[PDB]
Amino acid sequence: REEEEFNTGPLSVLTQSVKNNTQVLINCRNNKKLLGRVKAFDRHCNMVLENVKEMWTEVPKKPVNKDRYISKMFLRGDSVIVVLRNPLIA
Amino acid sequence: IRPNHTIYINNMNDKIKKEELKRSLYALFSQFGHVVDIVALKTMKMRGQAFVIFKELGSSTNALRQLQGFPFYGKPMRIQYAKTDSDIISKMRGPNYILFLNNLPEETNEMMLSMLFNQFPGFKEVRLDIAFVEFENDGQAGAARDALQGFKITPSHAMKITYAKK
Amino acid sequence: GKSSKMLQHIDYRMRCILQDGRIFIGTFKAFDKHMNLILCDCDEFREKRVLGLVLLRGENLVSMTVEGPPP
Amino acid sequence: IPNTAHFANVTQIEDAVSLWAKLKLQKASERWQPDTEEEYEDSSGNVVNKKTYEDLKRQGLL
Amino acid sequence: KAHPPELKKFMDKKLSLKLNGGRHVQGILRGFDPFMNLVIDECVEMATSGQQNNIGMVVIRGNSIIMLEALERV
Amino acid sequence: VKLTAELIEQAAQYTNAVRDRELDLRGYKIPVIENLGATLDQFDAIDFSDNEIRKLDGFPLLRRLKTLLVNNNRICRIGEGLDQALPCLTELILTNNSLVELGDLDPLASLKSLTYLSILRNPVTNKKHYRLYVIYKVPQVRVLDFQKVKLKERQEAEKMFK
Amino acid sequence: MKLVRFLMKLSHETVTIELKNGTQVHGTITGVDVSMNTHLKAVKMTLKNREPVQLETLSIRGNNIRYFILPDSLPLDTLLVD
Amino acid sequence: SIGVPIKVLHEAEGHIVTCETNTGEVYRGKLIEAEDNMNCQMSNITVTYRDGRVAQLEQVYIRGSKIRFLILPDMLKNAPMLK
Amino acid sequence: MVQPINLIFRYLQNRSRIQVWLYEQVNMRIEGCIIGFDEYMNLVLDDAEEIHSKTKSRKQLGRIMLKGDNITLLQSVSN
RNA sequence: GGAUUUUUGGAGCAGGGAGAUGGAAUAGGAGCUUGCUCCGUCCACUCCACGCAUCGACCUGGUAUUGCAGUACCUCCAGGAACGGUGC
Repeated sequence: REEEEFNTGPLSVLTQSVKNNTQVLINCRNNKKLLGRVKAFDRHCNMVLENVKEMWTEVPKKPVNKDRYISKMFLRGDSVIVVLRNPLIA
Repeated sequence: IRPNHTIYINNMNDKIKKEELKRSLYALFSQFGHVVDIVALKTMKMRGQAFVIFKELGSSTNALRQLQGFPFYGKPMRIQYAKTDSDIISKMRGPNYILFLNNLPEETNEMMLSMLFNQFPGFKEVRLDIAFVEFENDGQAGAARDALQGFKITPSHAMKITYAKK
Repeated sequence: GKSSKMLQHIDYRMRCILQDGRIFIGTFKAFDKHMNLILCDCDEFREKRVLGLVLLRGENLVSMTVEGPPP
Repeated sequence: IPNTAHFANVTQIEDAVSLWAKLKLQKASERWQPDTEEEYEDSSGNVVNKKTYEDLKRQGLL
Repeated sequence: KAHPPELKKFMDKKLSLKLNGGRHVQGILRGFDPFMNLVIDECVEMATSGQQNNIGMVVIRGNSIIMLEALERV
Repeated sequence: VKLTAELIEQAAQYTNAVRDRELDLRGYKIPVIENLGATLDQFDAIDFSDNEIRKLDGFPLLRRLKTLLVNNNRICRIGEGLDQALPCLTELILTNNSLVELGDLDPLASLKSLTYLSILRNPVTNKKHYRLYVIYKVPQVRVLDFQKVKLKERQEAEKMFK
Repeated sequence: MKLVRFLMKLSHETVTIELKNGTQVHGTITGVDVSMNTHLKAVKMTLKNREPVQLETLSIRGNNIRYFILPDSLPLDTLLVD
Repeated sequence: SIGVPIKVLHEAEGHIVTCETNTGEVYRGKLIEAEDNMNCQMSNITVTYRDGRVAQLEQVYIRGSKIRFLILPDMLKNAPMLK
Repeated sequence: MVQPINLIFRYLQNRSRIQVWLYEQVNMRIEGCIIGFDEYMNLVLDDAEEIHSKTKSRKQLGRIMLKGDNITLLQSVSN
């Protein structure tokens, strides 16, 4: 019931990220896009990823864009707004 | 009016704020003792009046005697004793050794004499228009004899306390 | 397991930060499953505001830390 | 509360304190306390006032 | 669990409800709901300029309900 | 009976009438106010009434200290580093002290946040033009000896000794 | 499957937590509950356009935490086995 | 099933308290009805908001969804709230 | 006592045009004919139109599946 | 045990326009220092649309109340508006 819904619904789009070890992008509510490989997921979209690259844009408070890299991180499913899977690892 | 731990001051300036007047009353009452509570309202019934309830009745009596008619924010406030007991005090509550008393009221019971002698610390026993009060300490008996010499209790008559002889 | 994270700070003065930027420093007496904090004789800093016994909801809580010794 | 034969087979706290209050009242009642129990007639009037306790007599004779 | 709100005393009474975004409506309640949904028959909403616009029978959800003040003595 | 950490840790601390955290340190007869680092600036008011403190100095950095009760003491001198140790000191009750000269009020001008000051029952208040000198030296104080400072008193303080 | 059992087994590790308001708190994770109640000891918190402050203890809720940051030497492959 | 702050709020019904909402509205008065979901229904209530628009109403009802905090008197903080 | 679910069922049976206001958004609302509903207040509007009160414009979209978490107020219109 | 009152968030972002107005001590680029010119970041004043209206706290003057209570807040008039939030 739960496994078939996870392997046949939208969560299968997450399950293709951890099985085939592909890179996907996650756009959050803080105007930040983190591209990385999804290592661990759950039913509440708790994404524990490794080797992530997060890019955004900031103002001095003209503005300018910036980016950074993290070895391993974990983000909750509440702040995850958009999740895009694209063949970028090849 | 019987002395109590709460002293009420009236005829004050009602143009100041409530919190500033309460802080000024607390700073004025802190010099005489620890202020437990300060009741101050600004309504039409309680305008220009406040009260301070302290832990000890002697500090409240000294604050009422020393600050009697003191100028407070341009207006001389009049301090007096409270008519009823405070709610915080009711919640928290629930030379020689022998002193000779003369011209005592016959209608006063032993509980009123115990409440009058409770300004001094714990005594041995009390004897009952003449009365004999014996204290366990010599300095406490001397302070009770110096304090009750002309006290304001039952103002139709005057109570006199003197040291007993041998 | 032990669930002694909230019981160790019982009857102690703690300062909780709100979501809008307010700070309530009060004596934490009890809690619940919804993180409802009861701060007896609490002060509001952002200026000092006399509040007293303030029962703040758990939805507006962000972080909490120890302020000082228990009275 | 002292350990005596009265407080035997009593295992609860409030029962012990209540029985201690009872025993205290009983014993304190049944003693002879001369301070409050005595009839002195001071020589102030010397023919009246026999209601003087043992303390008021010292205050009058001081 | 799932206790309904105490809205039996405010039945068929003209009350003013406040909704999120600074919205104000006034009308008579015609029922209750466990999800705090209120049906206001012949409701009138206050605009930004101050004019009242009659919207008729409307349904207000509990997710945006701020405060309901009863204008009649119950 | 000097002020130590064990005396401050065993002292009572509660809420005052103004809903502020006050520690009751009365009845200790401390000759010098020191070892106040054990409180860790967790008290909004300090009740040091009925003591034997001679100089109001030696206090550490306490940003939460807003009220200081020094009534019924023998304070005759004020420390010059009072602003560096108490930037938020607004209430100072120095009634019935040993201040005789107005020159002891000169380190009290560094407290910019001080608004309520009490200098009653002191020989320095009996001197000529003491209130005008206290208004001229400390313009940030709004209430002096339970009296609101008016514009005429400020003009009289700014006119003389200018 | 459940991320709460993986987050509860990450005790005695120096991690960081970034909230939704931009405040980042870095400290040693000492207590994790089922509701993600992060109780840390000797933490350092830096808010948005503010100075970092060090605290002996801190208690952050699960709903207020936006992102987490783990060290690179964390055994994520061994801790994932239930 | 009932929390201790919920029981303290239910036991404080009938006293002069206040409830500050998430938007800043402070409904003050006698708590007539206090449910388990922080539903505060008061009679002869007074609105003192963070906007400052102080008014008096016959009856008010504030739900627990937008309720930020509640200011209660200290008459029930001694017993039986001592645990 | 009139239930809101019964009123929504009567509005779906009558097939009248209703306007739905969004939560924390007073500039733009939706308007359409509700065909069906569910337990999560999910509305299915046929030939729906988004009306912007600031720009005084109306953009039609057609079949729209509006969630119940965003709709704050719903009123009945004669158009 | 992610679908309206608590914990998988409805949050993010920007402060109206103009003027040969004024400043970046040590911190912009280009015309490849210094002087000058141009352009995507603030504060102070002035003008239009003191951004607008509201109530609360607050300051000056005049004025009323002398009253024994456990408190959102407490007299009224006029001027000024340093502060808070609400809707456009």
